[PDB]
Amino acid sequence: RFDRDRLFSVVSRGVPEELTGLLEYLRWNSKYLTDSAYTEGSTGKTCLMKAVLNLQDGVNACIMPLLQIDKDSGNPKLLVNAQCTDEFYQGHSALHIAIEKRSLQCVKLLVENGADVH
Repeated sequence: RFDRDRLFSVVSRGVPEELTGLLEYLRWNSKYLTDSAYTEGSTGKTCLMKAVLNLQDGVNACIMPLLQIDKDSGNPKLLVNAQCTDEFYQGHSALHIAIEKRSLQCVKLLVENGADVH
């Protein structure tokens, strides 16, 4: 299987290969990275937001693999446009984090993959 506390540890590392098995577990159990089980729970914050936090030299090699696994899972509510849900951080998104972290490389990467700019 493949689970949140493993995944959130992988998205902070410089090697994405530890994601192997995630697409198989998601697509065999009919689940997606936008589902509540794969979020920080207090805010509805996702693995992609946790990947856009802590960028090494302005980039993170795990972001494209996460977006590939999400597209390969067939998720209707695409991970790139997932937002926080609590009263304080409602509507916060990975694109807002990429902009505040000052990574034009990450903003380009998110917008190329269908990040809603509105």
